[PDB]
Amino acid sequence: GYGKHNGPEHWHKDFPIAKGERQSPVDIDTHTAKYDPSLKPLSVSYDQATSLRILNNGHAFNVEFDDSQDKAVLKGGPLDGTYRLIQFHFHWGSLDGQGSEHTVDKKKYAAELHLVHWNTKYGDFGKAVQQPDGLAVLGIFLKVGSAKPGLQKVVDVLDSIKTKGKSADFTNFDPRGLLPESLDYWTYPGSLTTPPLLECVTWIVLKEPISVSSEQVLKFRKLNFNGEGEPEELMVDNWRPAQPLKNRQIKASFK
Ligand SMILES: [Zn+2]
Repeated sequence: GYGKHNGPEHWHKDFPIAKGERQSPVDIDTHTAKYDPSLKPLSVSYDQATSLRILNNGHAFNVEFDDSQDKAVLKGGPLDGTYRLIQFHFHWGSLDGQGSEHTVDKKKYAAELHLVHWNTKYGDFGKAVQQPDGLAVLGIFLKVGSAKPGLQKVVDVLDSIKTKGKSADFTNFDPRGLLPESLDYWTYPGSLTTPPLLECVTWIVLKEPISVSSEQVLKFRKLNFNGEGEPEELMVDNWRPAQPLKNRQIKASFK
C-alpha cells in the first residue's frame, strides 16, 4: 500500500528490484531529452475497444477490457509489434498540487492515467510481464481546469466500487474520450510502478495533459484503500515518487 509504514519507501524489502536499473517513474527533464527523428507516430486503434468491468483492487481502480482478440491496440512509436489494451487506471493526490507519478521538469500534475497494453507475441499478460519488451504503458497527465466529458461515466460509477474488492459491470466505455488532441510523446524503458515492479515496460508519456474539473478529481478521493467493514482509509496519494534515471536516455518524438 501507500501508508507511512508500507508505502513505496518500504517496497524494496519484499521486492529488491525496487532498487533496480530501470525503475519508474522518473522526472522528465525536457532540456536533456533527445529528439529522435527516427521515432514513428503512435498508432492508437481503439474503435473496437470492449470494456467489461471496473474494479477497486485496493491500490487504484482499473477499467478492464476484453484482450482476447486484437480489438484495441497500440502500434508504432518506439514499439515493434502489436500491443493489446488490457486495463487503465489512474494515480492521484490528496491535493491538486500532486498526484502524478512522472514529473516534467519537476512539475507534478493532479493525476496520471495509465493505459496498459501487452505485446501479443507473448500470448498473455502473465508471460509478457516477464519480458523486457512485454508491456507498453501510455501515460497521460491530468491538470485541474475544465471538466472532461468523456471521463464522467467513470466518475459516476465510483460509488458502486468504494471499497477494495468491489467490482461493477462497465460496458461500452470508449477510451478515445480520454486522449489529448496531440500524440507527441517522450519514451524511455522502465518498470511497473506498483509491486512486483518488473522491468518490462516501454513507457510512452504524452506531452499534452488533459483537463478535468475539481469536482471530477474530488470524486476519486472518496474511494477507500480498505475493504468493506474495515476502518476507512481514503484512497489518495497512490503514486510512487520519481526514481533515478541511471543509465537511460529519454527520447522525444517532437522538437
Ligand atoms: Zn499506474
